Order: sequence, then structure tokens, then C-alpha cells
Amino acid sequence: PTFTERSQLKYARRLVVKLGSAVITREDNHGLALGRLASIVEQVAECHLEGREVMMVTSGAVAFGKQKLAQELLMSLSMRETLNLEPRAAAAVGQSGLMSLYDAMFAQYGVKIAQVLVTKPDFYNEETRNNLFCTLSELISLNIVPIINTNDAVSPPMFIPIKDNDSLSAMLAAEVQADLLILMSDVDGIYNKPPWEDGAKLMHTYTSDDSNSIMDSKVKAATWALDRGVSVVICNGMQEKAIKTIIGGRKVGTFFTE
Amino acid sequence: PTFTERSQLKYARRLVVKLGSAVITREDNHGLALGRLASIVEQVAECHLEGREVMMVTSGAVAFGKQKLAQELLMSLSMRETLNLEPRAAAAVGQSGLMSLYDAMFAQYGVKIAQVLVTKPDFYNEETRNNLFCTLSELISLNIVPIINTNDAVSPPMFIPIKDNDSLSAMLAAEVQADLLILMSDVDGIYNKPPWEDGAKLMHTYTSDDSNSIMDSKVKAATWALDRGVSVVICNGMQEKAIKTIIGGRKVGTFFTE
Amino acid sequence: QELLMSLSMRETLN
Amino acid sequence: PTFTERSQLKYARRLVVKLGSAVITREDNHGLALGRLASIVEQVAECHLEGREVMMVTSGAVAFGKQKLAQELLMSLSMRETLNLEPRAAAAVGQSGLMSLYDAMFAQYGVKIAQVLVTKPDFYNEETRNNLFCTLSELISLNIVPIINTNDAVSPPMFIPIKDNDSLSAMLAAEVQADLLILMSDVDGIYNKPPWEDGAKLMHTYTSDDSNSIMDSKVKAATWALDRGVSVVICNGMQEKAIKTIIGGRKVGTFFTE
Amino acid sequence: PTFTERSQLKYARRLVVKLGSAVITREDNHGLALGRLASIVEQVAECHLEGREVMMVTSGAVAFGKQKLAQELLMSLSMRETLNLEPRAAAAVGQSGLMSLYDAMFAQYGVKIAQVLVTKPDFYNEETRNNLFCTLSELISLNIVPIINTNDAVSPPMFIPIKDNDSLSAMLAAEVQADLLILMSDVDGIYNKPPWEDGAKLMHTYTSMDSKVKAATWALDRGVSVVICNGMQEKAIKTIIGGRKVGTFFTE
Amino acid sequence: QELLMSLSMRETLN
Amino acid sequence: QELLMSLSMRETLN
Amino acid sequence: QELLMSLSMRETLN
Ligand SMILES: Nc1ncnc2c1ncn2[C@@H]1O[C@H](COP(=O)(O)OP(=O)(O)O)[C@@H](O)[C@H]1O
Ligand SMILES: Nc1ncnc2c1ncn2[C@@H]1O[C@H](COP(=O)(O)OP(=O)(O)O)[C@@H](O)[C@H]1O
Ligand SMILES: Nc1ncnc2c1ncn2[C@@H]1O[C@H](COP(=O)(O)OP(=O)(O)O)[C@@H](O)[C@H]1O
Ligand SMILES: Nc1ncnc2c1ncn2[C@@H]1O[C@H](COP(=O)(O)OP(=O)(O)O)[C@@H](O)[C@H]1O
Ligand SMILES: N[C@H](CCC(=O)OP(=O)(O)O)C(=O)O
Ligand SMILES: N[C@H](CCC(=O)OP(=O)(O)O)C(=O)O
Ligand SMILES: N[C@H](CCC(=O)OP(=O)(O)O)C(=O)O
Ligand SMILES: N[C@H](CCC(=O)OP(=O)(O)O)C(=O)O
Ligand SMILES: [Mg+2]
Ligand SMILES: [Mg+2]
Ligand SMILES: [Mg+2]
Ligand SMILES: [Mg+2]
Repeated sequence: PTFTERSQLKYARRLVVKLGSAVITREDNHGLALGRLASIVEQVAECHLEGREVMMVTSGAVAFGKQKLAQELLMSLSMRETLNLEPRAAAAVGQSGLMSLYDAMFAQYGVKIAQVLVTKPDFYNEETRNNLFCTLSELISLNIVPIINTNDAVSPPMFIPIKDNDSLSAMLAAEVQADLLILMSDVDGIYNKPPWEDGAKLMHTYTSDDSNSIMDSKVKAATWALDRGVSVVICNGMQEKAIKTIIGGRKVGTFFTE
Repeated sequence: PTFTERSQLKYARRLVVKLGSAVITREDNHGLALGRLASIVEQVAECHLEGREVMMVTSGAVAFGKQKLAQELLMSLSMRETLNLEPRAAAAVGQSGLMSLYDAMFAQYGVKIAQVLVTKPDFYNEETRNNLFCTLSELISLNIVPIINTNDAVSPPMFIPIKDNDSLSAMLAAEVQADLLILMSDVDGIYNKPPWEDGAKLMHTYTSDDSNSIMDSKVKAATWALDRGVSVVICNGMQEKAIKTIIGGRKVGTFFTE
Repeated sequence: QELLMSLSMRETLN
Repeated sequence: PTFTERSQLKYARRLVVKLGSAVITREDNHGLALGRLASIVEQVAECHLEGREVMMVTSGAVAFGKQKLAQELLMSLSMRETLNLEPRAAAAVGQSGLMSLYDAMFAQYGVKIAQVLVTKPDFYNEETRNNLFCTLSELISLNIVPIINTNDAVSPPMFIPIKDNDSLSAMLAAEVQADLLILMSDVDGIYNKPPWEDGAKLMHTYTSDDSNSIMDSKVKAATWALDRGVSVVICNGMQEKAIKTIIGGRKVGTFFTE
Repeated sequence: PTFTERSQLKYARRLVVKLGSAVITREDNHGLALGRLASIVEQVAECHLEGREVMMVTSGAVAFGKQKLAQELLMSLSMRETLNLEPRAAAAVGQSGLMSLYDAMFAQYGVKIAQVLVTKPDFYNEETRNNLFCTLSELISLNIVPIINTNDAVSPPMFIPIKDNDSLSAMLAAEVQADLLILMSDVDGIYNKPPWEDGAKLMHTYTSMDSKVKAATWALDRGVSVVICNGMQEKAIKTIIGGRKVGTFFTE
Repeated sequence: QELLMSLSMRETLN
Repeated sequence: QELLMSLSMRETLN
Repeated sequence: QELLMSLSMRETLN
């Protein structure tokens, strides 16, 4: 990799920021988390109006869609039934709503966005893969923030092997040859033992050799994308000013390096 | 088909409205045509808040994207070069912008929309085709207006055989078993000889037998979708209150019937 | 009543 | 005045377009008329990206607010009351919603808008009047479209004497010394006798002398603003491409001249 | 007042939240602070979808307008001048843009907003004052969040005496007889001596910034109970109403 | 029932 | 040149 | 000058 110590992340030229699905929707499931969402959009816009080339891999279209569909189903019962959810339709509604919200929040900063929707078979056809990466590079070189997500509406991938919106981010940030990969999960980082025990220390540096022997999807994707040149940082999405302090060099999250 | 004379279109229960690409962008190519776009959205919202089940097959993501990319490329030259476009990137930018605009215009009426993006191989896998149609029926039965379009960003179909956003509309409105199919082209209808000649009368009723023997893509898709039960009406998108007078029964456009 | 008690909760609000 | 014959309106440098309240809301009162609204915004944006200095005097905040308040009041009854509107609150809600919609529709063209809210006592204080006109001129000289309206929320003027949103437009377009004043009413123009009679011809040119001796608010405001230099054109807002054919020189509406 | 100890703020039925002008725009002045703005809108929407009656007194239309006008003025010079701001116009542009943003962010939660613009002479005419308060009460009783601000576009009041967007908030929350008044300034609270000294402790309870102190003491003598907090803190309203020790609490 | 029949039409939809 | 160097920075971008 | 004449038209507007 090109970055070994955390003090060098100031010169990260190409980012790939992966927004989890617990960083978008609230715990009570009564709308979006505009706090975290708008704070991440603000940090990405101020890291993209600074020269870097950010490229977000969003998630959480299914959860947002499930909320919208629950509302539209509750608003269609008879007055008699009141007095006493498919993943694909949810994905459709949620993707539309989420892209509209991103569009508004980003246009508040003069930044423009684009919506690229990939699938699982688009990463086996060499022609389609090369076309996709030419498209991504061309969009990035025009100061446009692409927002990649799997086409959950017509062919969800759940039903490196792309099995979620994390292996997709690792494959992406390894082919575009990004410099830094920030996985904004909902946990503070990576512990040695699960948090509900005695000895649940945070690991501020995942040393490749030993720590590999002794969140499994995130660890697998991060180790893969690390063996390919990228340097991966796993942080907590529910923290204030996370990207701006990861790139700043302060000790935040887990930093996957040699 | 179920509708033979034009006076019976008042009872059309399931619509499929196909917006051409010349009904969305202006002739000078300096933005959208908010006039025609908002008028069609208003007619669809007032035909969907009336009991019908509308389902739009939009187009013109590539043109809108080409405009946005021309701007973002002109705003990135050096001050020295000023003093003396890929289809896929254009498709990405345009799809995002168009869905955001539809979202705003429809939410002005309380209506909700969903964005389903299909491709050419999604119509050969029987599993994927059946899943897509279950999704569409489930979205329609919740009073949500799906907005179908081909995934031009990663696999454009240009490069019944689905070759454009017209054969797609015919296949769609024949499988969902829609009642009416309205193709909003940019020409007043269908003439016997091209308009720039002597004898360029409009055909207010395309009688199946003879007229088949004596816009070729639109005619082919319309005849196909007519042999399958649907009844197709080709109208002029640049006309004021087109859908509301087609369904009203007034003589507008060409009506493909037996 | 039995017509006001058999409308969808969307028609009632309109 | 500076324009005597309708063929000279191509060189109109400063416009003042007054949108009536019947050009904004529909006849059934179930939302806005996005057709007419978006078409007028499109014509104003394409007449303002051409060098002119447009300045809209909007109306219809009370009607839009009344719709929103009827909804929010119907959605707050008990389930028991269901089974068997102040002008000021309506004005507040409607003004907010209308400005948001204008903002979206105009930003679709790169144009920026500003919201100036005047009252009746702000036209008697010479200090406040001069400050208001300095503000308007400064906003116009930055290629920003101001949108003037009376502060109906806290002091409606209904309850030259400014008695509505028409005398306001005449006073405005006479003090800013505009070149053309377009009153987009809901009637085709000005007839000699009311339309529901025999002899209801349209007057394509309101000759000052005779026609004065033989809609009374609009006529009074137009004659006033005509005696002050401005030249007033009264057209029908429910017509397609009204501003672009008035400025084009075609015979549309009534043209108040000497 | 009705609330004396901080543990009773859970039952605050009527709020009046005053957003400062340093809680809206960033320090570098290159756009809004969507972080703080969206977090406050989220807290107000989740405190208004819970039964309370929130009513925001926004500010910072002039700063946002100044940014927009600087852009539109820089984008209008000749190519030759490039190679080598009135408060009223700024107020107009900023008010429009801010209301549009609030509208979007609130409609993301199903909440509706209304824009009431008052001035200095509208608080002397008894008829106009009574009409304004009837309007506010009627808007609140329909589950609509009014957003009050001074009409800076045509008559800025800078040029209890209403001299800013703080005395306005105190007068408002004293006439509507609100229960709690939250002034979201940009400082952590109220210190005994200025922060850049030795002894700059925070006062967690002001036993009975000069403008904020004057307006708060006034609105306290009238029944309202005022809490001054730091707008740049995460989840400020939800922890003030929760009862946790945050900011300064003006009580007897 | 008499608790489900005395809620505002807004609480029922939530 | 002296016509391209006397346009407003808005006309150049259009 | 030759530094003001070699910036992208986006940096000049900021
Ligand atoms: N070794 C571990 N270290 C950290 N978290 C763990 C570990 N094992 C399990 N977890 C839990 O697994 C969860 C992983 O969340 P994740 O699937 O990344 O959320 P999302 O996909 O919605 O962003 C965390 O909430 C965490 O509590
Ligand atoms: N026989 C015909 N009848 C009508 N139009 C025709 C015919 N032959 C050619 N045309 C022309 O072909 C064009 C077809 O436009 P079309 O491809 O439908 O536009 P879009 O795909 O952008 O909606 C029309 O503009 C029309 O002028
Ligand atoms: N002499 C006249 N000429 C034209 N219209 C008239 C005349 N007398 C009455 N009217 C009617 O008066 C109405 C005036 O509408 P108006 O008040 O301008 O609507 P708005 O204020 O909502 O834009 C028109 O609808 C028209 O039918
Ligand atoms: N005694 C004091 N206690 C706290 N802050 C003080 C005091 N005296 C001066 N200040 C300073 O005065 C400033 C007041 O800010 P303020 O005018 O409320 O901002 P705004 O009006 O933009 O919200 C604070 O930034 C603070 O640093
Ligand atoms: N189909 C993807 C699912 C992604 C997903 O849920 O996984 P996660 O991002 O939580 O690790 C989506 O659009 O939400
Ligand atoms: N890929 C599709 C192209 C559709 C198209 O251009 O054909 P048309 O709708 O003009 O007949 C799109 O999103 O624009
Ligand atoms: N207070 C103004 C009323 C204007 C009005 O209704 O008169 P009109 O524009 O119909 O002639 C408003 O905001 O609607
Ligand atoms: N005219 C008001 C100014 C209010 C103001 O700046 O004072 P502050 O809210 O910072 O204490 C506005 O719209 O910003
Ligand atoms: Mg995962
Ligand atoms: Mg075609
Ligand atoms: Mg009138
Ligand atoms: Mg102050």
C-alpha cells in the first residue's frame, strides 16, 4: 500500500466512502437520520471542493423503502379494518427517495451527483466491467460525485464474491485504484472480543499478520482490499465529523495496514 | 382488444404512458421543457388520483445528461483555453436529475413515485421477468407510480426485440395487461405520406388489415402490442392537455384498433 | 354510515 | 410612453409580469396548476437568460394556503367526528409553499430568485419607499429575479391606492420605470360588453381617449400605469406560450396605448 | 415560572427555539452548515411529532444572502476584470433560500412549516399585535411549525425594545405564554468571566452576550424559563428536554 | 374500541 | 480576442 | 498574471 502510518492520510487523493445502512435510518424507524446523513454529505462536499475525488457507495435503500411502503400500505385500508413488505418494491421506492435527498443536499454546495446502479452479473462480463470503470473514471474527472449502489429493484445480489454493499465497495476501490477506503459502520471500530465481555478493547491498528489469525464480512473485504494496495479505515458513522478527523490524521477507528 | 371505438376510453383502468425524448428537452438544448413535463405530470397525477393505475415509461436521460455534462466540462477548462461526451456518463447524470425533478413535481400532488431500471438481459431470464412483473403489480396496488427506464448507465440496450424505450413500453403494457398505451411522440400522429409532401393527411384510425400493408419503430411496436390485447394511441406530446383529451374521447392522434 | 365505514383511509382524507 | 405599436415590444428591456391568482390554482382546488405555473416560469427564465430584467409580482398565496390548511384540518379530527379558515394563516402557509416551488422551478434553469414582501404602510414612508426601490434595482442588476408580494401574513392590505396585487404591480412598474407590464389575468383580454351577451368582441387596442369614457380594478391600474410611461398588456394566463408571443409581437390580449 | 429544577423540563408543552446566526453558516463562509441545521431540524421534528408545539425563531438570512450575492457578483464581471453588499438585498435572497431549505428538510418528516415575517412597528399597533398572536395560535393548533423572522428585506429593525432576533424571541415566547425558551447561541453557555481568562467557569444555573442575558432575564420575569445552550453540540435539544445538565438554566 | 375511535386521524396513521 | 475578453463570466459559460 | 491565467474556470469563481 501507499499509506502505512495514519499521519499520511492528508495526501489521500482518491476516496471511496461507504455509508452503511445503520448510518442512514434511525433506530425507531420513523424517517431518515438527517443529522448523520447531512453531516456526511457536508464532509464529503468539503473534501471534494478541496481537490480530492470522492465516490460514495451508498446503502439503505431497502430500509427507507420499507418505511415508505409501510406508510402507503397503512394509508390504504378501509375505515373498518383500521378500527380493529416485498424487498424489491421497497428497494425501488427507497432508491428514488434517497437519490432525491442526496441531490438536494449536495446541490446546496454546488456539487453535482450521478447515480450508477450495478449488479452481480455486471462484474463478470469483461466488456461490461471495463465499460463501467471507464464511466466511473470519466465521471470523476469532471468533478461529479458518483453514487454507486446495487440494483436491488430488479435483481438483488443477496439472493471477491459480491454479496453485499461492502464487497462491492472493496472491489470498486481496488479497481479504480483509490487511495483510501472509509467504511462507515455503526460500531466504534473493531474489538478483539465482542463488546459485551471483559477485554473489549478497540484495535487502533489491525496489523496484517497476527490479527488475521486471531463484522466478519467487513474484515474479509477490508483484508482483501488491503492486499490489493488500498488502505482501509473502519470508523463509526454515528460520530460527529468522522471523515474530517480521519483524513486529518487523528486516531479514529481501525486502520488496516501492514 | 377490449376497446374498439374511441368513445370507450373513459373506462381505461390501467394506463402506460410513454414520454418520448423530444417531449422532455427543448429544441435549443438549454434545459428541460418544464412546460410539457409539468403538464404531463399534472395530467398523470389527476388521472391517478381518480382511480386509474398509471405507469410511466420515461426517456430522455441521455439528452439531459449531455446538457449537464457539457456544462460541467465547459466549467473546467483553464482560463487560457477559454480565451480561444460519453453516452453512459450522460445517462447516469441525466437519470439522477430527471428522477429528482419527477419526485418534486409529483410530491406537489401527494403522489409517490418509484424508479425501476431494467435492461435487455432482464427480459430473458424467466425468473427475473416474473420477479419484475410481481414487483410492478405490487407497486401499482399501493397507489405508487413506477417510472420504468432502461439502465443506460452501465448497459445501454441500443448497443419483441427490446431495442429502445418503445419496444420496452409495448412489452411492458402487454405483460401487465394494461388497457391503454399512450405513446407521446413529437409528431401529430401518423400520416399516410411524410409531412413534407402533397397528401400528408393524418390517420385518425389505423385500421389493422390494410394500413399494415401500405416512425417505423413506433408502428411496429404499436401493431405488436395491439395484436396482444392492448389498444395503442399515438399522440403529440407538444399539445396542451393531451392525455386528458385522449381519455376524454375527443379525436386526438392515431388510434390503433381492428 | 356503512358507506363512510368502507372507504379507504385515503379517500376519507380527500 | 416609449412603445406605441405592438411590433416594437421586441426591444422591451424591463418587464414586470403579474401572475393572477386564477393562473396559479386549479378550478377544482386540489393542488397547484403546475402546467401554467411551470410554463410561465419557463418563459420568464428564457426571457431573463436573454438580457431582459424580469420582475414577477406573484399572487395566490391565500388560495394555496387555504388548500394546505383544509388538508391539515381534515387530518386532525377524531375518528369519531370523521365518521359523520383564517386568511392570515392561509397566507403564511401558502407563501412558504409557493416560494419553495418557485425556487425549485427556477433553479432548474440556473436562475436565482429573491422574495421581497411589502405592505401598505411601506409606500408612504419616503425613506422606506426609496430603500425598497434601491433594493429592487440592486437585485435586478445582479441577474436575480425578485418576486414581490404583499405581506398577507401579518397585515393584509385588502382589510394610487394599493388595494390588491394589481395596483401594487402598477405602482412598482411605474417607479422602477419598467418598459412593459404584462397582467396575466384569467380572461382573454378586455371586451366592450361582458362575455355573456351579444357583441362581446375583444378589444385588441385600448385607445386611451374614447375607451376611457366607455376588471374595473385592472382597467384603472392599467390606465394609471399608462399615464406614467409604462405600456400595459393584458393577456390570458391560461394560454400556451403567452409571454413569448406577446413580446414576439403577435396579436394577443389588449394593448393599452395612446 | 412553572419550572424550577431542571428535571421538570420533560413536561414542557410549548417550546420556542431560537437559532442563532452562527449556528446556520460555517466559519469559512462557503455555504450553510447542513450538519447543525439538519440536526436541529431533526430534533425539532421529533419533538413536534411527540405532542409538543414547537415554534422556531430563525436567523441568519443576512449571512446566507451575503454568500449568494458574493457569488452572483463574482459571476458577472468581465473576463478582463477577473484577470486582475447591501444588507437588504442579502436579506431577501437569504430568506428565500433558507425557507426553501427548511421546507425540504421538514417535509422529509411529514411536518409542515409556515413563514411569518414581522417588523418593529407590528409590535406597537395593538390591532396588529393581537392579530399576529391569533395567527400564531391558530397555526400552532393545526400542527404546523411557524418560523418567525424580522422582515429584513424592506425594513431591518437593527437600523422590551425589539433590537435583534433575540428580544423578538423573548417577546414572542412571553406573549404566546410558552413553557420553555431555548436560545441556541454559539458559546457553551454563560461564564462568570470571559473565556480567555483564569476563572472562566460555566454557570449551570443563573440564580436571579449582554443582549442575551437581558432578554433572558426579561422573559424569565414574565413566566417563561430560559435555557441558553451551545448550538454546535450534538443532540442539544433532546438532552436539554431530557433533563441532562447542558447550558445555563435561568430560574429563581 | 372506544380508544381506537377517539384518536386523531393523524395518530392512527402512525 | 478583444471580444472574448470583454464578456461577462456568465456569458462565457453559456 | 500567468498564474491567474492557468486556473480552471471553477477555481476562479471561488
Ligand atoms: N468483533 C466485532 N467487532 C465489532 N463489532 C462486532 C463484532 N462482532 C459483531 N459485531 C456487531 O456486528 C454489527 C455489524 O454491523 P453492520 O452489519 O456493519 O451494520 P451495517 O451493515 O447496517 O452498517 C455491529 O453492530 C457490532 O455490534
Ligand atoms: N410516416 C411518418 N409519420 C409521421 N412521422 C414521421 C413519418 N416518417 C418519419 N417521421 C418523422 O420521424 C420522427 C420520429 O420521431 P421519434 O423518433 O418518435 O422521436 P422520439 O424518439 O425523440 O420521441 C418524427 O419527428 C417525424 O417527423
Ligand atoms: N368588461 C369585462 N371584460 C373582461 N372580463 C370581465 C369584464 N367584466 C367582468 N369580467 C370578469 O371578471 C373577472 C376578473 O378576474 P380577476 O379578478 O382578474 O381574476 P384574478 O384577480 O384571480 O386574476 C374575469 O373572470 C371576467 O370573467
Ligand atoms: N460573559 C460571556 N459569556 C459567554 N460568552 C461571551 C461573554 N462575553 C462575550 N461573549 C462572546 O460573545 C459572543 C456572543 O455571540 P452571539 O452574538 O450570541 O452570536 P449569534 O448572535 O451569531 O448567535 C460569543 O461568541 C462569546 O464568545
Ligand atoms: N441492496 C443494498 C443492500 C445493502 C445492505 O443492506 O448491506 P449493508 O450496507 O447494510 O452492509 C441496498 O440498496 O440497500
Ligand atoms: N436509454 C434510453 C434511450 C431512449 C431513447 O432515446 O429512445 P426514445 O425514447 O427517444 O424513442 C434513455 O434513458 O434515454
Ligand atoms: N394578499 C395577496 C392577495 C392578492 C389577490 O388575491 O388579488 P389578485 O392577484 O387575485 O388580483 C396574496 O398574496 O394572494
Ligand atoms: N434580520 C435578522 C438579523 C438577526 C441577527 O443577525 O441577530 P442574531 O440572530 O445573530 O442574534 C436576520 O434575518 O438575520
Ligand atoms: Mg454489510
Ligand atoms: Mg424511439
Ligand atoms: Mg385583482
Ligand atoms: Mg443577537
